[PDB]
Formats: sequence, structure tokens, C-alpha cells
Amino acid sequence: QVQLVESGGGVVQPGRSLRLSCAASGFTFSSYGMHWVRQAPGKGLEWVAVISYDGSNKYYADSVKGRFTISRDNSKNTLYLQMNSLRAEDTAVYYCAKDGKSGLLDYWGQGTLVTVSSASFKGPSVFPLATAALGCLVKDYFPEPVTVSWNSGALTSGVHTFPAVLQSSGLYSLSSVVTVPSSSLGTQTYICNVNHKPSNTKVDKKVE
Amino acid sequence: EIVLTQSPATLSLSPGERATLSCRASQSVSSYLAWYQQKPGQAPRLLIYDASNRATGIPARFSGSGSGTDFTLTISSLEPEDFAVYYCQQRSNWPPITFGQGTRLEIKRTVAAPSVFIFPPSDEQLKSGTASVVCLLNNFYPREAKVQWKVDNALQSGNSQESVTEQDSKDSTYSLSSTLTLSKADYEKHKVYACEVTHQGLSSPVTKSFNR
Repeated sequence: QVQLVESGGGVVQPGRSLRLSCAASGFTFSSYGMHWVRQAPGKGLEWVAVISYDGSNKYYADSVKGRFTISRDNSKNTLYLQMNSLRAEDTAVYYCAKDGKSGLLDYWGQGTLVTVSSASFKGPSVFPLATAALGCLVKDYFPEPVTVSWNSGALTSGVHTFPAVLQSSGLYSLSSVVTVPSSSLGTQTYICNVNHKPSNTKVDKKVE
Repeated sequence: EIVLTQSPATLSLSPGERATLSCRASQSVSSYLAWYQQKPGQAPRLLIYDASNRATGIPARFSGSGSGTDFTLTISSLEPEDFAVYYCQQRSNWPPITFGQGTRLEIKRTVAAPSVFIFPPSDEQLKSGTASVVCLLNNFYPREAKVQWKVDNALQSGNSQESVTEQDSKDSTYSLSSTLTLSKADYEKHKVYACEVTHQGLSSPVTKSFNR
């Protein structure tokens, strides 16, 4: 009934610290050995570290060493990642995995996201984008993520909500679009509903 | 350090087709080769362990072969389920443990032309001393396209950002947004504003444009 749940991520400043956790249920945590793997945005898999049995043995990937420490409380069933000296590039979903009985990653968790920025928490501005296309421009926000809706969720159809760009700034920008009958349009009202929770920011934008 | 190579990057296939996936080692990794499935915004899952073995809960459509430097991933008939990202990984020589870069499995479809839209900067942005120029690429196939920015016929590099959608679950389409970033001041100085779209299914390339 094998479960793994990671916790602990965060926005974090370059130079600093962050601890991650991995709660195991379902198996002999204590018989296994464990890894951490990491997944930058737009990007592939990257093995980070391994811990034994026993705690005795700990391997680290090169890009991490001296910064990161791997550890383990056996007896609250839990795996740990200590991340010192954080840089920009350490931004990644962090997965914990079970070693088999190896070098084999049997069970993974769902991951936890680590964002490494000197940038300041912010809400977006919400600009209008006026066979027809329309949408909203979601500028200059930090951090991820953000939600878009059209007409309170009643518009679904012909919707494209595009992935965010990072910003030189270190702010996010984005777009949601919709296509519609040019017909409609006189006459049908369009409102993009923007939620940016880590700022407690909600915007409703009529586009016309 | 073993280098793992995945070929191709992208596999473009229909459902019901046989799927065949490749992984090359840089030296022999013997029989120590794994395969991993990652569906979108989920984590990795184990398919094949040690070339040839099915993982629990893993259906029989899934198969592998090889030895040494040479590896294969076999799917027999594609479920739509299966249009995903697939990674290989060695446990022969570590640390480091290494991964393949991924193959992605795309839905193959008929070639679709973009759908082209230009957006001038808003009114309201104009004040923040903002200006974004927006160009839309609608529902197109395959994924490769090319945007060109132009301002009073000067073409723009380094000033731009672009995004792409996931594959359309009904359409099997891709969409793209391009953002042109720009001073208010610059904005004002200039007249002609232009998005140039180059794609496989256009005879010629398309240009959407506006006068400020």
C-alpha cells in the first residue's frame, strides 16, 4: 500500500536553506534505502542523492555536493533533504524514491516544488486582448502558480491557457485565449477569471 | 558516468500502432536498464526493470529487449494513455545514477496550419510604462513553428518569449503564444508591428500586422 509523500517546498532565496521530507507508508522503510530525484521545469530527470538501509552510506550527485545532505529517521519512517546554499538551478520538483532490493527506483512520490528566487511575492496585472480570438494578458507575478477561467467556468471550449514565462525581472507572464464566433461577440460577454493565491489576488477582467 | 541516449526524441504515432523505443549506452551497462513512464503533471512510474521484466500492475502491451549498449522499449498497441514521456536508466555503474533524456510520444495527425492572431498592447498597460505585443498561433500540427518579430521592418532578437500548449486531447493540436516585450517609449517611436509565421503547412509564411 506503498505511499510516499514529500513535503517542504517553497520559495527560497539564493544562499539559503531548505529542508525536505519524505513520508513513507506501506513497506519496510527500514529495510530499503532511498533516493531523491529532481525535475527542473521543461526538463528531464536528475538524480540527486541516495541513502542506505542504514544511513551509513550516502551518495550525492556532483552538482549538489557540500550543499545537500541526505538523511533518515527510520522510526518515524521518514526521508530528509537538507539543501544549503541554494542557487537558481536547484529549482525542480523533488521526488523521493524507493530503492529496490539496487539502483532501481521502484516507487516514487508525487513531488514537491522548490523555487529558487530573490524575487518578491506579487500579484498580476491583467490586461485585455481584444472566427474570432480574445484573451487576457497576465503580467508580472510571482510566484507560481496562477489560474484562469473564462466566464466562471462556463467557457471551456476553444480555450488556451498558455504556460508561463519567466521574465528577466523574475516575474511571470502569461496568456489565456479563446476563440469564438464573430457572431457572438456583440452580445456575448467575456470575462477572464484570474486567481493568484499566493498573493491573495483575484481579478475579473471583461474583454471586449 | 554512463551516457544514455534516447532515440528518437519524438515519436509520432497513432493509437493502435506498435511503439518501439530506443536507448543507447555509452559503455556496456549489461542488463541493468530501466524504463520509466511519466504522464503529464504526474510522477514517473516504473515499467521495465532490467531490460526485460515487467513491473507490477504493468500491462502486457509493455515490453523490452536488449543487452550491453542496446535497448528497446515495446508497446504493442497504443492506448491513448500511452501517449507520454518515457525515460531509461542505468544501475550498472553509479553513482551517478543516470537517465536518458526522454522520448516523447505524440499523437500523429494530419498536418495543420496556424491560425494566426496579433495583439497590440492595451491601453492600460501603456501606463505602467508597459508594452506587450502578442502573437497567436492557433491549433496547428505539427509542433514546429517559427515566429518572427518585426518593428518597422527591423527584425527582433532577444526581446521575445514564447510558449506552447500540450497536445490537444480532441484536436491533437498545438498552440503557441509569442510575447514581444518593449518599452513604452520604443512603442511610441515605432509604427509597424508584425508577426511572421513560418510553418510546414503554409504554402508561404503568414504575417499579421498592425499600425499603432
